[PDB]
Amino acid sequence: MKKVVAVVKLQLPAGAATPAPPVGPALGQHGANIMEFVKAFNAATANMGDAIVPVEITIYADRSFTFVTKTPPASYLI
Amino acid sequence: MWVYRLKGTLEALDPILPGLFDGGARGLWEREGEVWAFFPAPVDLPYEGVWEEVGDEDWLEAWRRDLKPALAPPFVVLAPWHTWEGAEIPLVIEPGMAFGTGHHETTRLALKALARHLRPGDKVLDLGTGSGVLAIAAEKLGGKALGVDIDPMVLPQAEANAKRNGVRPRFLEGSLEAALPFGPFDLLVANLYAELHAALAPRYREALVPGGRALLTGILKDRAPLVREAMAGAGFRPLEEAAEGEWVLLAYGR
Ligand SMILES: Nc1ncnc2c1ncn2[C@@H]1O[C@H](CSCC[C@H](N)C(=O)O)[C@@H](O)[C@H]1O
Ligand SMILES: [Cl-]
Repeated sequence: MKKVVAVVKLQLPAGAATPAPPVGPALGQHGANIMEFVKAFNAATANMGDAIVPVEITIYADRSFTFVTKTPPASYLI
Repeated sequence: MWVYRLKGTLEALDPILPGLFDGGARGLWEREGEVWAFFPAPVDLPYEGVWEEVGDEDWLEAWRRDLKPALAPPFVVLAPWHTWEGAEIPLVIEPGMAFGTGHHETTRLALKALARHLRPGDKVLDLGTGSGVLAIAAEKLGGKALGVDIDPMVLPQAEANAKRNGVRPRFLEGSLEAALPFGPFDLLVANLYAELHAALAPRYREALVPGGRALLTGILKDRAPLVREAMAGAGFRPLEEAAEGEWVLLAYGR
């Protein structure tokens, strides 16, 4: 059972995830692999230029995680 | 680094967020009742938030420090950076984006149950393989494993984990149906929820040779009766039950 322990909501500049805050403390709090997220997020958003990327990180009870990125916020593109 | 703390949610503070980014914000984090906006330095802002200096902590070294080997005798589940000096069989699993890091009761119950029942040379089905940890353990015990998962995103992760461990289980996308042409099996291990086991029980019978074993976990203690009922209806004989915290593993003979 993929039991969820947290849903972390961030907004990061595309390709600009780092192990510093916010990602460091946010994922670190729940024991999730910070660098795996950084690498995966940056790869997934690599062709998005300077867009602001909302991302939701779902962290499971065994420290594994998945994430989903959303469409740039209304304000931005508005 | 500095943080600018604002009352509200990201959705609620949406209209002012581009102004935080224009001012040099490196990222936003929604916390309980607040948004935390991180900056290299503070700036004159019109929004009535609160500035705090937060230093520069090594979050990566902290993460590695607090993640410890997960013991599940006869196995120990290790991250790639861990050392181990005991007689335990090591399983190296990258904590990543697939369930099965070894840091859950259910994964551990299943590893112990594999040790009790897996005869050298036997064919093993790991149904819902996730990180590949159970299939990899099966190989370490001399079993010939097939790991299957409905989630295609986990399978490259399971492959990478097998390579870290110098073993060669087969991995496939799909569920029980997809596995059937590769069996029947001598042993089935399945870390799944109670209602899915109950639905699959007749098919579990089909997947196993007489004298085979089914090792079912992922079952909350209070949902165990449903699985006992299902496996009885499908002709299995009960072997042991094991528990850790609120979780149970139920073993059956085919
Ligand atoms: N019907 C189904 N058939 C095959 N896999 C399934 C499934 N329903 C869920 N899954 C997979 O089952 C896995 C359960 S998590 C368990 C992972 C690992 N075997 C461990 O013991 O820790 C998930 O990766 C999920 O994608
Ligand atoms: Cl912080």
